[PDB]
Amino acid sequence: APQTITELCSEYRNTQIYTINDKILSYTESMAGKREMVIITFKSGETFQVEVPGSQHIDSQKKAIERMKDTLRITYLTETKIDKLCVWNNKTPNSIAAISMKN
Amino acid sequence: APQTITELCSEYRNTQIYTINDKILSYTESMAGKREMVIITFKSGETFQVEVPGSQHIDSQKKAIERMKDTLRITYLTETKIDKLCVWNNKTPNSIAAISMKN
Amino acid sequence: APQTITELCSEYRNTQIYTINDKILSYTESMAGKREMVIITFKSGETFQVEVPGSQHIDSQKKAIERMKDTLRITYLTETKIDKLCVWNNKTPNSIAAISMKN
Amino acid sequence: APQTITELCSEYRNTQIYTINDKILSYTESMAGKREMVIITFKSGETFQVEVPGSQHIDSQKKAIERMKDTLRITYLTETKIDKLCVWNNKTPNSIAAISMKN
Amino acid sequence: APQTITELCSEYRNTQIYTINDKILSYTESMAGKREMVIITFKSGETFQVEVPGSQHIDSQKKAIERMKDTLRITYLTETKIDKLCVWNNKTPNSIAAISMKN
Ligand SMILES: O=c1[nH]n(CCc2ccccc2)c(=O)c2cc(O[C@H]3O[C@H](CO)[C@H](O)[C@H](O)[C@H]3O)ccc12
Ligand SMILES: O=c1[nH]n(CCc2ccccc2)c(=O)c2cc(O[C@H]3O[C@H](CO)[C@H](O)[C@H](O)[C@H]3O)ccc12
Ligand SMILES: OC[C@H]1O[C@H](O)[C@H](O)[C@@H](O)[C@H]1O
Ligand SMILES: OC[C@H]1O[C@H](O)[C@H](O)[C@@H](O)[C@H]1O
Ligand SMILES: OC[C@H]1O[C@H](O)[C@H](O)[C@@H](O)[C@H]1O
Repeated sequence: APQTITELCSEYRNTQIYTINDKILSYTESMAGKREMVIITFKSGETFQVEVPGSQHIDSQKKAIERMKDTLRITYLTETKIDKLCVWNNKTPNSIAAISMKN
Repeated sequence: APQTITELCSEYRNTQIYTINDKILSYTESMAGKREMVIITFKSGETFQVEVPGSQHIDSQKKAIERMKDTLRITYLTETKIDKLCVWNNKTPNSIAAISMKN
Repeated sequence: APQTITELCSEYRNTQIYTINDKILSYTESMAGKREMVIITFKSGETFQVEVPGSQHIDSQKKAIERMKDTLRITYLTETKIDKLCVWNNKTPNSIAAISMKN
Repeated sequence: APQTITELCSEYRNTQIYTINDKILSYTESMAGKREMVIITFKSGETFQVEVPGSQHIDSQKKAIERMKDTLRITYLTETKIDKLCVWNNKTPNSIAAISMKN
Repeated sequence: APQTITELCSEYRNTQIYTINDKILSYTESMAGKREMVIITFKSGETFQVEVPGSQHIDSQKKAIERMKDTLRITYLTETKIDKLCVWNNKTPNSIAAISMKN
């Protein structure tokens, strides 16, 4: 298995690592039909989403998607610094594949 | 996908954005039959609800409804400021569709 | 939908509102067979329970019962002030139907 | 329904109350096959477990077992004082049936 | 049942105890397909993973796997010192079987 978020990120196509090194500026969450998602933004202006579960996801990712959203909420509420984000860049806003927190 | 609560709120009928810029004043939770819901109010007295799951909700919203309630509870407890709320105004109290929080 | 806990409480038989205005004094949780419940007490001596799931509950209440217990534990741990409790008084201890929190 | 931990503990055979009046000293959690459990210790020298779910448990105890482990973890992390523990004395280490915390 | 993490760990093949006595330096979580996992690292340079649920795991471990990840995230956020880790050394990074934390 990969040992860092970057090794993991590189195993997928259409992804890139954004080094954030900052807490989340804003947290947005929706329970509206077909837009069950979360959006985060940083002081930098960067904006990312955890996509609505869809046909592209396998069963195993379903539980992971709910965990990622749980993680973003608590990270935001605790003003925890995010290290890096591995995101899919073929989506607007870019989609979160993985996250690392340090410091 | 939409990248802000405003973009998201613009995709639905019967909705509007309320700029709260304040923490939740009170949190109310019910497990009473047919009233399994949450109600929050702000200092202004303005009140909102997360609706009891019903026919107007599609399957993907089931987990989202539960998450929204988890979110309101923890934001109340942490005295976290709510920035805006996208709500359906065809319900009383107005019904929460999305929420944003900012630091 | 009702706008306050008192409004909600009035829709049911065998209920009453207790104005608490205090943090929880003790929290008790049991996983013993047929006694899977939670009991809380206040400096006032007032004791309340979240009942063991049973035939008196409809499907929609199963998740609500679990959430209420989650709320009481975190409310206790954070020393969060409870405003009111809507309880069924046809049980001993009085059974929790809804709770409101405000400082 | 019982109103106190002592009251509840008394309804069962092979159980007894331990007055802890202390925070948990150490917390252990295992996901090893057939040993999916939690072990806690106190400066007193006492060790206790939340048993691996098994044939001795009824269905209604399933969610309760998972809740108890959630409780012990957060109790440990917040250095919350435990009042009493109701345990089955017919297991080694003693098995937790109910817990109480007081302010 | 075992009373300490070392006893427990010894009940399995391909395991060993890593003594940490330090908080988690970084927390990494992935929702990427087939890589739904968590990786943690320490200032020592040691790196560990909670494996993607797989054919080696029995059902009782599935729920336990999700708990371990919940535990690692909150331990990280609270900067709680970890005492020991029982890990499977036939995986890279080594795989977490159990954790222990002490006051
Ligand atoms: O057959 C195996 N038995 N045990 C004993 C308990 C158990 C587990 C599963 C089924 C029945 C009984 C094992 O502990 C065990 C471990 C083992 O290791 C693989 O799985 C673990 C995760 O449990 C981890 O992924 C290791 O790296 C794997 O080798 C294989 C077979 C086992
Ligand atoms: O066929 C694909 N394979 N992988 C490798 C792991 C995997 C995933 C699903 C099935 C079998 C193996 C992919 O990672 C992958 C990704 C992919 O991208 C879409 O889905 C992701 C979310 O997983 C994200 O939404 C992207 O924006 C999408 O393009 C497509 C096919 C893949
Ligand atoms: O999905 C929730 C949403 O459902 C319908 O669209 C209703 O008009 C709204 O008030 C709200 O209940
Ligand atoms: O839904 C729970 C509720 O069910 C009935 O209404 C009972 O009379 C109450 O005591 C309470 O248990
Ligand atoms: O329900 C749990 C309980 O089951 C039986 O009663 C056993 O004797 C106890 O040791 C305990 O395991």
